Amino acid sequence: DPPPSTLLKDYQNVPGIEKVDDVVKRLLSLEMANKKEMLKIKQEQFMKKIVANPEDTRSLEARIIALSVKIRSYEEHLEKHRKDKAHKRYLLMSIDQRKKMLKNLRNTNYDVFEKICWGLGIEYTFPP
Amino acid sequence: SNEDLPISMENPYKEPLKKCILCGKHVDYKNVQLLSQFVSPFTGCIYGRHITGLCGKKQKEITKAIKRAQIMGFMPVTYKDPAYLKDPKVCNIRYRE
Amino acid sequence: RQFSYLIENMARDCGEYAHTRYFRGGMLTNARLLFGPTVRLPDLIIFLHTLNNIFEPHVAVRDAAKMNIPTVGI
Amino acid sequence: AKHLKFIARTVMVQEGNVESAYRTLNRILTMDGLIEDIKHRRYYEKPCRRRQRESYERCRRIYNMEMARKINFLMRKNRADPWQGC
Amino acid sequence: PRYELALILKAMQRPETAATLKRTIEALMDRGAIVRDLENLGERALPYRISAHSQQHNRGGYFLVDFYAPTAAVESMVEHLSRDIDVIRGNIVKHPLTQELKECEGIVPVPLAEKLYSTKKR
Amino acid sequence: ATPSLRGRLARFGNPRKPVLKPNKPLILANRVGERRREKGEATCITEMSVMMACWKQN
Amino acid sequence: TKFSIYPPIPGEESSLRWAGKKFEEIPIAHIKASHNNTQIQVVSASNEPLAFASCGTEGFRNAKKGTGIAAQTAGIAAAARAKQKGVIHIRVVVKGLGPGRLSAMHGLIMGGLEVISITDNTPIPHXGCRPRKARKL
Amino acid sequence: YHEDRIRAKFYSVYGSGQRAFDLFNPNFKSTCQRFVEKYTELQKLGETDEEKLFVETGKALLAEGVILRRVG
Amino acid sequence: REVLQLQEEVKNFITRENLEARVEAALDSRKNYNWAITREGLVVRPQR
RNA sequence: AAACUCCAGUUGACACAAAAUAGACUACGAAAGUGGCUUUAACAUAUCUGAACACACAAUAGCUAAGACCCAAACUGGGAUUAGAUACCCCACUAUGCUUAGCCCUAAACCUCAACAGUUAAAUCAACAAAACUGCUCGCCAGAACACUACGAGCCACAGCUUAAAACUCAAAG
Ligand SMILES: NC(=O)c1ccc[n+]([C@@H]2O[C@H](COP(=O)([O-])OP(=O)(O)OC[C@H]3O[C@@H](n4cnc5c(N)ncnc54)[C@H](O)[C@@H]3O)[C@@H](O)[C@H]2O)c1
Ligand code: FES
Ligand SMILES: [K+]
Ligand SMILES: [K+]
Ligand SMILES: [Mg+2]
Ligand SMILES: [Mg+2]
Ligand SMILES: [Mg+2]
Ligand SMILES: [Mg+2]
Ligand SMILES: [Mg+2]
Ligand SMILES: [Mg+2]
Ligand SMILES: [Mg+2]
Ligand SMILES: [Mg+2]
Ligand SMILES: [Mg+2]
Ligand SMILES: [Mg+2]
Ligand SMILES: [Mg+2]
Ligand SMILES: [Mg+2]
Ligand SMILES: [Mg+2]
Ligand SMILES: [Mg+2]
Ligand SMILES: [Mg+2]
Ligand SMILES: [Mg+2]
Ligand SMILES: [Mg+2]
Repeated sequence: DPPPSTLLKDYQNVPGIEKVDDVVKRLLSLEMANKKEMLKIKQEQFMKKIVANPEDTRSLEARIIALSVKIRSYEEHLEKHRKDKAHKRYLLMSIDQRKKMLKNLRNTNYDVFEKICWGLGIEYTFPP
Repeated sequence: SNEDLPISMENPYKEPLKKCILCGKHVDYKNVQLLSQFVSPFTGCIYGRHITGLCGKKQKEITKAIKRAQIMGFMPVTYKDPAYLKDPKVCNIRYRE
Repeated sequence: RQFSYLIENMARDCGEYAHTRYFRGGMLTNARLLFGPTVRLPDLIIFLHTLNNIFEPHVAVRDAAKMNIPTVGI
Repeated sequence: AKHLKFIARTVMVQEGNVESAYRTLNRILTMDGLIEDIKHRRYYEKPCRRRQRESYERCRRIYNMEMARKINFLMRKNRADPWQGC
Repeated sequence: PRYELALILKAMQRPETAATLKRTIEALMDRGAIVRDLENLGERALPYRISAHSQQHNRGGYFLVDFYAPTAAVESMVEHLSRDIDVIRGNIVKHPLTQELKECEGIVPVPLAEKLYSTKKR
Repeated sequence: ATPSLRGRLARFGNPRKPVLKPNKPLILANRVGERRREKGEATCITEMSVMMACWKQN
Repeated sequence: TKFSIYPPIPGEESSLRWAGKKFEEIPIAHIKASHNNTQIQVVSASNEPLAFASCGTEGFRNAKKGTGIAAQTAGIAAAARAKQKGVIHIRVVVKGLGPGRLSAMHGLIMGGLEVISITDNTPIPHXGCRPRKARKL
Repeated sequence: YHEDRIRAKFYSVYGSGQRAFDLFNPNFKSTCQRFVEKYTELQKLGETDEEKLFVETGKALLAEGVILRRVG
Repeated sequence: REVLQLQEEVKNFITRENLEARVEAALDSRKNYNWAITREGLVVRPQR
């Protein structure tokens, strides 16, 4: 997880925010924010680390990253709420969709596919 | 050709869409005076939208604010506050006739 | 029922016939059984109001079409 | 129980006209729907029956309002026959 | 995020109310909250009788506390308010000003439903 | 104002469940219901009770 | 001025006085019109019982107990006892939609008690206990 | 038509004219129509601003003596 | 612009140094959120 | 009639049950379902289709262990009715409806109307119902009854669930 003092993605590039009061810094940080802001930062870090051209969002390489962040969030939610059948279905479908995207990416590049797999830690397993 | 043929235009005589009395104004659960205007003075029941005259969105906001105010101790439940009985009447309902 | 008097007067002046009252069933498709075996059907029917009093098409136009009587209708 | 007394569903009698006061209170309860609610709460109505009753009442309300609107629309044509004899 | 606390304090004297308000705000600060402002709605009779902490309350003092707190401190503050014996009622809600008001153009008319039944003559 | 009817019944284009399930078609008829007689009840019970009360006392 | 159907709330400084007594000082007449009985009890403003009457106490039994004539007879008896103890004006609180809901008030008026207000206190659960099952009659 | 904008504007501001419409006369000219004609004539002259065009049309009617009673 | 606006509002926040002053100021002052609406759609403030 | 009479009425204190009005709203969810208040987490997929058996769910009812008592209530007992009344009516009280941990995997689970994209053209069109069709794909169906059956097989289910026939009979069934 990113450090709690990390600023939000919306305010990470505004000029003059690097020199403000400590109250302002913690108001605009991840500490006083919901879990969605942390997921957006995690998605941004994965986009910078793994793939090039972060502007593109319809690319098959960015859809996998976005779905992987959602998969991790669902797993964290299910870690506490083990009786949430609806989210359990959402997690399973997200896994199936990610595997489908991996299959297409493997048949399309097999080079950025390896880049995605090692960057996110995902392993492509052939179904029985 | 001829310049007297009708042209393609949007209706210029069209009147602006009607707006509810609460349109554009914030509804707050702490505004007990405003919330009391949409309840029955004798039973405290929330009036329907056909009586209040509000839109769908404002009727929902009024209902949520009333329920929140009643459960948090800002508004009576079984009757309307007597202090607000002299407020302007904005509901289309008549009990005595 | 607003121009029945006017239309009947027009028929009198021009020498032709008019029917501005209730149209009994069989005045055209069964005219021989009512007027007589040797009755002569009209050669032309002019409708000034093709709709009856219930805002529906008159039955005379359908009967005229059945009997092959040309119709001039407003 | 925890609310103030004699503020809810209370109607004052004017000039000893108890009949008018009772009718006014009964009309207030009927308009607010309390009278019908109490009558239906004597026995427990199963949710399937409650949904069917609500659907029937909503359909009846729509038909009655539409019929009433047409009657008010056509009531203008209740005048005497203008073209008598035609 | 930004939360607002609606507090109903017991009808005490000024020094007791000030001490209770100071204790409540300090508890919020100890839970990592930045108290934006403190408001005084005033003292009024409760709409209904409230029995809390073995006390029957008919009049109370309504107060508002606006603050920014992390999502993991609201539950702790609620527990603290419950244990406090000078609080008749206390509720923490998302601040109304956080949610913006979407523009409304007007009450669009609803066209009457048509073609619900076939046009065959019954 | 007449309650809305769009998106209420079950048709071939309605995705949602039918809000209303009418047992008869929602079409205005060419008639109205006949007037209902009033179910009369007892009358002058108060006067009868007063007379019987005085009979008991006398 | 205009007659106020709204009750004279004790917070309000109403000038309406009945025989030198304010609205909050007028004794209350609690009427419980059940589906088979009508119980009437007159109590002072300080919750002190003064009179009590019902169809069973007046002699009506079984189905006869729980009619309009039985309800007004109980009202007359309750009013008579109340007037003996010094009751003139009454605030009527009715609890129930059973028979004799209005006949009980009529009996009180015939007894000699003047009604100044009518209040309905019928218990209406807001989503409460589950009533008994429906009857297959 | 193009003049429908002018008619709608004159029916909103300055309201309906005092003169009652005489639809029997084929050559009837109402106050609103006269305002439209003057607005069209000034448009033919070539004024750019629509607001100034509307004001000038009102000025012309005032000079001609046409009564202009605004609803507001 | 939001950051700049928030910068000024921090100066008015309640800290552990002015907490007593803010409490006393709150106890002296009053706040009213009540206002009624009319059929015309006008806000009627409670002039008291 | 039986029952209560440790009863009944006002007032005060007073839930581990259920959420009047809003609701004349038609929203959310894949479905089952979801309508008292607050907070947190959260509502899959940049073409579509694609599994009764793979996986994850699935009203009510039912089972195994630990808890709660307001009310309702299978079974049971009493009272009444009846030729009989093991029912309909009245009273009382259990399992059960609640919570926690596991199970069973059923419904007239139906809006009996598949998913995706598109149309209003003439023969639109057996009848009724909620008008008639086009392109593509999956599932299913083909006389009644035997039969939500026998056997086999699988299942935490052991009076069960899923799949599911045959012999005999009829000229009907719908
Ligand atoms: N059963 C397999 O291993 C398998 C392999 C390839 C394709 N399929 C596809 O499965 C469908 C069903 O085939 P069928 O009619 O022979 O089976 P079926 O419906 O008779 O089922 C019998 C067996 O097939 C399995 N099965 C059923 N549907 C399946 C599916 N969609 N995917 C995988 N397994 C399935 C069942 O679990 C069972 O083991 C077809 O569309 C077929 O192309 C199945
Ligand atoms: S019309 Fe604007 S909120 Fe109702
Ligand atoms: K409720
Ligand atoms: K169905
Ligand atoms: Mg039917
Ligand atoms: Mg007995
Ligand atoms: Mg409701
Ligand atoms: Mg698929
Ligand atoms: Mg198959
Ligand atoms: Mg189940
Ligand atoms: Mg169970
Ligand atoms: Mg019980
Ligand atoms: Mg039990
Ligand atoms: Mg749980
Ligand atoms: Mg269902
Ligand atoms: Mg089916
Ligand atoms: Mg399908
Ligand atoms: Mg079965
Ligand atoms: Mg079987
Ligand atoms: Mg076999
Ligand atoms: Mg077997």
